[PDB]
Amino acid sequence: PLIVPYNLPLPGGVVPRMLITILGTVKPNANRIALDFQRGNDVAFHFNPRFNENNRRVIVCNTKLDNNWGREERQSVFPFESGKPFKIQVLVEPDHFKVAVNDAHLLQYNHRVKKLNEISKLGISGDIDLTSASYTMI
Ligand SMILES: Cc1ccc(S[C@@H]2O[C@H](CO)[C@H](O)[C@H](n3cc(-c4cccc(F)c4)nn3)[C@H]2O)cc1
Repeated sequence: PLIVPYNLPLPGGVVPRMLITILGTVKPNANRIALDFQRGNDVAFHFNPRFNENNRRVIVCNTKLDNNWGREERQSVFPFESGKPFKIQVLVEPDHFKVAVNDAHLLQYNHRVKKLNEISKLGISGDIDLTSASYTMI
């Protein structure tokens, strides 16, 4: 029952072996969800499930620099379901964010923004009921 859009500060930025866990439930008839790992106004890693992009469900990932979106990376494996509870785990590895949903590996996103210690907040937005958002070291 956290309020969305939600800002999760990441004190001191991200570092390899930091694991972010998001628990929530997708709203009925959802259209979109987004996670935004932010470096100030820049978005180092945008993770964006789209439930109806031309009648397809797709995960779009990208980076926003100086207000410009870059090259999209797309994944048609789509583990989210309207009305149902999910877990997203984002593990920071040296060279990528590694994302698992409901305990199944989903995708990796190579670091475009390389000042990891400056990626010091995570925004969570879109068509979910947000249960919890936290981090720990593994
Ligand atoms: C040249 C051009 C034209 C169109 C577009 S479309 C754009 O694509 C981005 C990824 O490349 C990103 O998804 C962006 N976006 C989504 C949300 C968003 C906000 C609240 C909830 C949510 F679930 C998602 N905020 N910004 C979207 O507007 C991009 C480039």
